[PDB]
Amino acid sequence: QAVVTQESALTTSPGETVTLTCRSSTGAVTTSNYANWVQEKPDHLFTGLIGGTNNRAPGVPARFSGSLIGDKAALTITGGQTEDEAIYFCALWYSNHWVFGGGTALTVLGQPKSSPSVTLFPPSSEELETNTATLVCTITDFYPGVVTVDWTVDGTPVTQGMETTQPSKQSNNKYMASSYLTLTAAAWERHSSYSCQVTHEGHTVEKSLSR
Amino acid sequence: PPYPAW
Amino acid sequence: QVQLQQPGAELVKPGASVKLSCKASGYTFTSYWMHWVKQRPGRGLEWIGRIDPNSGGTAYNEKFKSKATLTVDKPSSTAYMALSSLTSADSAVYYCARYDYYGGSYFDYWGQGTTLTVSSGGTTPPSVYPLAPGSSMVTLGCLVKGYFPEPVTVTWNSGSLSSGVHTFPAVLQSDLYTLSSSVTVPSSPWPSETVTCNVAHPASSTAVDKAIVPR
Repeated sequence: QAVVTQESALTTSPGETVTLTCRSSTGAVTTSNYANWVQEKPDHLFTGLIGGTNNRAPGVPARFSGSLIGDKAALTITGGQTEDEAIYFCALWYSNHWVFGGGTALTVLGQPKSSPSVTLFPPSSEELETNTATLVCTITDFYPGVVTVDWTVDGTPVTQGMETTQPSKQSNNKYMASSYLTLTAAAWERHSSYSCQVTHEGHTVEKSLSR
Repeated sequence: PPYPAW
Repeated sequence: QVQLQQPGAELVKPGASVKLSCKASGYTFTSYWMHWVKQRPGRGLEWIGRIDPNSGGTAYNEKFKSKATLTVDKPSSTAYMALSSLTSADSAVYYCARYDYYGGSYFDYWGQGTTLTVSSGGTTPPSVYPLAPGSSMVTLGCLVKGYFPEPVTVTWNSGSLSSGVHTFPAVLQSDLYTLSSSVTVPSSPWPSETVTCNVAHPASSTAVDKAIVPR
């Protein structure tokens, strides 16, 4: 009945004020929508921060506050902290049921951005003996944590038989991900070139090989 | 906006 | 410290029911409401319903009115949600979250959720493949392919490998799972001394040791 929509992703720096918003589609977000804000951290770490538009949950740092900016509800992080790098959900009440938003991935640069270390692995002889071949693209140490993977066979963009893992946070605070290109053993034998391209903020890193 | 006894 | 513990995973068959538990502790169980949320990646979160420990009085999201059943047990202090005619569309992560309504008003505490996987698929052992490099720091891998169900454990050199190590989350390819691990090591130790990938898959009670060499 209401699609709640939040900003895709935002990026701030340690020490700044960042604002996340929340659009309701029935109309202007009011005080009877009792907007709730929820913080999501790795390993399913769900914490409530603000409820009833501007009521901070007990124990929540003071740098977090909820409010209303125009016809929407908004979350304001004053002096954003490196630990606030998390995903934030919006929750609006609608007369007898809550509806959630998509969530906003927040990045507070906690360290210098690094491009990913890409590595492409041809299929192993072991696998090809089963009539199928898998190409593996390990992608590590990139920050902030979002990248797009683009595959190709013989210089052409491929298509299908592809799977990419969602970013995953490492211990040094950067992110990792892997992507897979599944072929029939013969399809890998038909083609010659193979490259895994990984875009990380308008900047591309690629690894190509040849059978 | 509500529904019970809270 | 307020906490809510829920099973991490449950495998159940299509057309059956499951009873998910959410143990509460660290406060008075009857003074806070308990809500349940459904999550499927790409679909955000979905509010299912709410319950109150005292009345047992519920408020169900109309879409889950006959699919879910919230219930609680005072002595054990745990909330329950029973899903009834289970199908592939009920596979998701189910969270319980506490909400205060008399002295504040908001969602505060959340359990880690139970990933429910509703399938009839038989156990499937993973096929493990050695990932040898593409030619000052070389990257090696191990491909754990097409196993079901979750979940499968990967270690390196028997635990001898600590860092450089990266076990990626699993992806779903054709109703079967796939993941892999990586280990970056100075180019001084490889091939020289070798690395040993150790995969284990509980459901099929299978462990596969693999040394990565330069073929």
